Amino acid sequence: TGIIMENVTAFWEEGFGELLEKVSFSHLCLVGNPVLKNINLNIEKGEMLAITGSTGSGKTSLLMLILGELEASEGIIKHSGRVSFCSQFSWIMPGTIKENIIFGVSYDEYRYKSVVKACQLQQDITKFAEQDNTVLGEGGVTLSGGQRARISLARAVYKDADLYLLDSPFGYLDVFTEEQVFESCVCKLMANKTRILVTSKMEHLRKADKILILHQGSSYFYGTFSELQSLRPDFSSKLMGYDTFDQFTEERRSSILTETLRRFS
Ligand SMILES: Nc1ncnc2c1ncn2[C@@H]1O[C@H](COP(=O)(O)OP(=O)(O)NP(=O)(O)O)[C@@H](O)[C@H]1O
Ligand SMILES: [Mg+2]
Repeated sequence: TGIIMENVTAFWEEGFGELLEKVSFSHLCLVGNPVLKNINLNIEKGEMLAITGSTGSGKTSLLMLILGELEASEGIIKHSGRVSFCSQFSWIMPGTIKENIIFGVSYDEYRYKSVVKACQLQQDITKFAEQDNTVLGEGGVTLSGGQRARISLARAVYKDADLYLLDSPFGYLDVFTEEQVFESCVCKLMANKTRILVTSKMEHLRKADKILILHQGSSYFYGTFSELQSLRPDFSSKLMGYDTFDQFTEERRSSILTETLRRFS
């Protein structure tokens, strides 16, 4: 499916804050304040939307909007079909690595092996005596953050859906593995799946079909990467003006983005 939002505004409603947490709110609800205002986007079947912004700009909230956990108080949103969501929090259920990737869905060999390879999990499971039959306890607590995120990503990607929402999978230290995953999974394997990737890496905007930048629940820019360079030259020159920005930590990339957005409103 494709996805369209026309002039969407979404207000803080009671309970939304806890849901964001479970991944003062009552004041935000009493004062009737938007979490997202005048959002517009039009994404074709098979296209990739890259979403970035300052920290706390509404990136996750926009996903919740697509999931229907947040109501569109004004404006129009259209998409059809199953959506698959990979959250910032990487949840792990009791069971093997395989059982986690396949959770609640039926096993298919070609599909599984293909997902496992593209999410770069082979490098991980090969370190284990029982490979992907290795048993994890909930939280998969002795794994690395990147290992948990790749399992969590594989699970969401293995879901058969029309639209994939990937909230910040690529935020950890093993930064070269992340580059392979983005190339192999998001760009190749899912090349023809409609997908939305929340991200603080510039390569992802550069390879994206559409770009949405958020600041203060507002749309700072929407368009192509070419239009971002010409229509937002201050932002672009500053961020493309590092040599290896994407290999900074997620905290640094995010705070640079925040400062640059604060600067050039
Ligand atoms: N744990 C929290 N405590 C207080 N306010 C929160 C919390 N989580 C979310 N919010 C509110 O959520 C609004 C939008 O949050 P959110 O949609 O999670 O933005 P975000 O861009 O995904 N944040 P981040 O992933 O850290 O860069 C913020 O500006 C906050 O007002
Ligand atoms: Mg978020």
